[PDB]
Amino acid sequence: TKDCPSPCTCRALETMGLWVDCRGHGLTALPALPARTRHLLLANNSLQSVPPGAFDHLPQLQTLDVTQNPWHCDCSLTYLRLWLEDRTPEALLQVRCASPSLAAHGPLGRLTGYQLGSCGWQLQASWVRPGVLWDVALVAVAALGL
Amino acid sequence: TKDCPSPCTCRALETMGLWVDCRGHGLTALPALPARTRHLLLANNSLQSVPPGAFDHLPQLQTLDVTQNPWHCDCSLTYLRLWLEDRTPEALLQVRCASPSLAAHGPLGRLTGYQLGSCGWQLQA
Amino acid sequence: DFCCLLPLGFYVLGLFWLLFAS
Amino acid sequence: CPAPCSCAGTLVDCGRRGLTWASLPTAFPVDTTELVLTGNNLTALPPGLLDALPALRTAHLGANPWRCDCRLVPLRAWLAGRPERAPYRDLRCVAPPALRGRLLPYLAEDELRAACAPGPLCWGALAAQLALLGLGLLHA
Amino acid sequence: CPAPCSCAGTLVDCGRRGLTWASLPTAFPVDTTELVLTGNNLTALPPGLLDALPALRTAHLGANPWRCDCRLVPLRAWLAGRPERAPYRDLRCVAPPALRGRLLPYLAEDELRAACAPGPLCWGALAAQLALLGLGLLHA
Amino acid sequence: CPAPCSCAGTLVDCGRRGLTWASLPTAFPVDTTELVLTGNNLTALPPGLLDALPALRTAHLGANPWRCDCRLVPLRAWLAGRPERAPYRDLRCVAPPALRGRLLPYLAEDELRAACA
Amino acid sequence: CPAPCSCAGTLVDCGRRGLTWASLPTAFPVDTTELVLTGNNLTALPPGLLDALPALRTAHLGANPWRCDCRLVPLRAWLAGRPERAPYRDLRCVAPPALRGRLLPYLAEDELRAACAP
Ligand SMILES: *[C@@H]1O[C@H](CO)[C@@H](O[C@@H]2O[C@H](CO)[C@@H](O[C@@H]3O[C@H](CO)[C@@H](O)[C@H](O)[C@@H]3O)[C@H](O)[C@H]2NC(C)=O)[C@H](O)[C@H]1NC(C)=O
Ligand SMILES: *[C@@H]1O[C@H](CO)[C@@H](O[C@@H]2O[C@H](CO)[C@@H](O[C@@H]3O[C@H](CO)[C@@H](O)[C@H](O)[C@@H]3O)[C@H](O)[C@H]2NC(C)=O)[C@H](O)[C@H]1NC(C)=O
Ligand SMILES: *[C@@H]1O[C@H](CO)[C@@H](O[C@@H]2O[C@H](CO)[C@@H](O)[C@H](O)[C@H]2NC(C)=O)[C@H](O)[C@H]1NC(C)=O
Ligand SMILES: *[C@@H]1O[C@H](CO)[C@@H](O[C@@H]2O[C@H](CO)[C@@H](O)[C@H](O)[C@H]2NC(C)=O)[C@H](O)[C@H]1NC(C)=O
Ligand SMILES: *[C@@H]1O[C@H](CO)[C@@H](O[C@@H]2O[C@H](CO)[C@@H](O)[C@H](O)[C@H]2NC(C)=O)[C@H](O)[C@H]1NC(C)=O
Ligand SMILES: *[C@@H]1O[C@H](CO)[C@@H](O[C@@H]2O[C@H](CO)[C@@H](O)[C@H](O)[C@H]2NC(C)=O)[C@H](O)[C@H]1NC(C)=O
Repeated sequence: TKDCPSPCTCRALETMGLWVDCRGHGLTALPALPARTRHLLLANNSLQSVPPGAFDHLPQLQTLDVTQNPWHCDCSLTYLRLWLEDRTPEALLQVRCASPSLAAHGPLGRLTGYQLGSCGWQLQASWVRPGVLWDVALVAVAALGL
Repeated sequence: TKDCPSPCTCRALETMGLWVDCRGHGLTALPALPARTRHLLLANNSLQSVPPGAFDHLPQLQTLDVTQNPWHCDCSLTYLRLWLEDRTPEALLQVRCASPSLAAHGPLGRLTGYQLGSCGWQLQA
Repeated sequence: DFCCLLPLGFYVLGLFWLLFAS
Repeated sequence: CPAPCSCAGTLVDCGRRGLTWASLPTAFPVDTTELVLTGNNLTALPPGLLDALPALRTAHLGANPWRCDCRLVPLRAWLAGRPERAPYRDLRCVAPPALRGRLLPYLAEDELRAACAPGPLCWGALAAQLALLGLGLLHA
Repeated sequence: CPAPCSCAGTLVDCGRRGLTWASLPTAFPVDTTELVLTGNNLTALPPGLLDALPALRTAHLGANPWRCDCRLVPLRAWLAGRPERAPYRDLRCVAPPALRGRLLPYLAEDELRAACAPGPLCWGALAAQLALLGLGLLHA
Repeated sequence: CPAPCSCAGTLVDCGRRGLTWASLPTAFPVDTTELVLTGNNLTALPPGLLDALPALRTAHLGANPWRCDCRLVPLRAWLAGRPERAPYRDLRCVAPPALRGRLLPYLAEDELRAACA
Repeated sequence: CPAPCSCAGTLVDCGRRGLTWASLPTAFPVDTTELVLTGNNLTALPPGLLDALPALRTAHLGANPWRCDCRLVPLRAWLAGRPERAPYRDLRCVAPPALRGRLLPYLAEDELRAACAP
């Protein structure tokens, strides 16, 4: 009963853990990666965007080859970017995001804040947080029976 | 039986190791440091050269102050240099060798091979 | 909850003044 | 580039000439990469000024009397979403006195809003609530 | 150095001593270059602490029950502006349950801001709003 | 890739299997980027093995009985020219008795040549 | 700078003109910091030549026909005693046939002495 992902080829090295290969399988979402994968290659797939916290439960992961993928680089891709910059900085010079067409003109690392999904603090305008919605209703009661 | 070196002070932190203050005692040879030293400060001293292998039996060493010392930078000092290239590289820019006068012209890092006691292979016949 | 607790007594208080009005 | 600024290539200089909020240019060119705004009297930045520049790599905002309050929430809101963090390591505050010398990229919302509110704390909906409860008392 | 902690030269050590949010010393020494806080009860760090120590090189913050919400934003920002990122790979969110078991340095500011729910947290007073409108209808 | 030890993808795992100088494979694949040799009997790596692998990033080389003389100069020179220096802090000599327990990366070439003439 | 060589301020350039043991200048002036000898016919450097420059910082030696035998020993001996290793990672032998393209800084005295005497 191996913990190997079904559309993936995984091998166990005695002094190097679990090495999984999912290149060319046409994946769209991350498969069920076991709990002891130390290397993980996903190059040349159809991956769109990694779900946040996907690798947060895999302590031993140390190498991540993710180049040549159709990444939809937006806010949801932050988890990937901050991962690479924390573990494999050089990979930021070779991984590229496919969409939007504005951001598909270079590697992920050398992108300005605007073209890299320009979302830091989402300062939504003060017309929500339904005090305001009811506040106006409040003054409506003012016009009712004063 | 504390293992503190006699001309030095030692502070034992609960989860940071041993902080051994030996600054300003006017030493000329390294004291017999305990086997579990983590932090070591050796400024304000008059050290001439650290013998090779001094830090080789101290696995947990993480900081080492080498400034305020008149090193005689020659072949025997290479070991120290190599250590400072592997743990605290920035310290290369603030340690100077006092003698000879030929080599006392800047920090240890910005020194050419010749002024650093240019000994690679000592070919003799 | 808490940050509405300070006006929690206040909605009900002006509300009860309106109840007095009715 | 506007008259107060100087556009050299893809770089724009708008600093050291004491620009204030009133005399700050309303908009900047699209293609600018680096913008230095050092040595002016900029109290805070207008909303949506630095978020509309697609090619902005590094912006220099040091040596200015930044006033961290409600009106500075916009600029800080733009600081979090930046890949590079080197040229923002030493941005300082000059007012209010309660937050003197506070490093700009390490500011929380509540700290910035405390000076924003003249003193009606915890007013997520309280602002109109006080007025309308008083108004209902005024009716009957 | 503060009494609850243990100072040695430049280093300060405050680990494994049941240190809480309100028991943190107001201001650590300015010269400090390494502070440890492993194995404590710190839910978040107070603002203005980590930015008052310009000489800090590393800080140990693991093995603590970090509540990942708006109050933790000051820490996370400080986590971004560090050249070396070795000892920050084991900072997990103990709470809220929406972000159970997430590594802190990879948390964007979107997740932390949403935790201190501007809407969902407050409205035990949604019924209060309904009561305002209903008894205004009563008057009307 | 070399028969007498494990090999997966671009990594080779030759450790913890009692490899010696005579039994060591003659050469490794050109594209390898990791060579773990922990827990072996390598006295000193045969010359021309660490320069035939231009893609090698890290090579785990601890827990081995290294003998420090003329035969170990290629490995020391290889260690000198490497950007990262993390897994190279526990490489200790075993022979000769003159250089017992000497940390390899902090050795000049002269001490290595001393045990040779 | 000597007639075969060229001197640009503190720097001295002598490459891309096919220098050899006969064409190698007797010495260099003592104030230079960086010298380059790429793209010549230098089989080996004579002893006491590179280590006669007090201020030498980087000495490029790439793209030259370095034959590694006895005569190369004074060069490798000099290369060990350097504080930098960046500009010395792409030097390769060309002869004898036993050492086609072995890296120069990672060579052993035993090999350079074994391919020398019968
Ligand atoms: C650390 O280094 C400092 C200098 O970098 C040294 O401290 C020096 O200590 C001596 C005596 O301990 C001071 O000498 C003074 O001389 C006057 C002359 O009248 C006398 O009145 C004083 O009582 C004192 O003896 C000297 O001023 C002081 N240096 C400085 C710059 O103030 C020493 O090498 C180290 N300090 C230690 C080991 O405490
Ligand atoms: C923005 O900050 C700068 C930095 O101080 C201010 O520049 C200074 O402004 C004062 C006016 O408040 C100038 O004082 C004037 O000096 C002249 C002599 O040059 C004197 O004849 C006048 O009676 C007046 O006192 C001061 O010179 C000037 N500093 C420099 C270096 O020129 C600037 O005013 C600030 N912008 C504001 C407040 O809108
Ligand atoms: C890139 O991925 C594709 C599938 O996503 C790989 O599939 C190849 O497809 C061609 C076309 O039918 C076949 O001839 C090959 O035999 C397939 N190879 C494999 C391994 O599946 C393709 O190989 C991948 N390319 C690279 C360079 O890895
Ligand atoms: C944080 O403080 C609480 C106290 O409120 C600690 O909880 C105690 O844990 C010990 C053993 O784990 C129990 O014997 C006590 O009964 C607990 N206290 C209470 C009031 O029940 C908790 O251990 C502290 N956190 C850390 C990391 O030490
Ligand atoms: C290589 O080293 C290993 C240990 O590191 C040697 O293993 C020992 O072998 C002898 C007999 O050959 C046994 O009696 C020991 O019990 C073994 N040691 C262990 C820890 O199992 C091995 O012999 C060495 N290789 C050679 C050729 O001698
Ligand atoms: C130094 O080396 C160069 C090239 O390595 C030699 O140039 C060659 O000279 C021969 C005879 O003149 C020509 O047939 C070749 O075509 C030349 N090489 C090239 C690449 O054009 C040069 O002769 C050597 N110096 C000496 C003195 O022999």
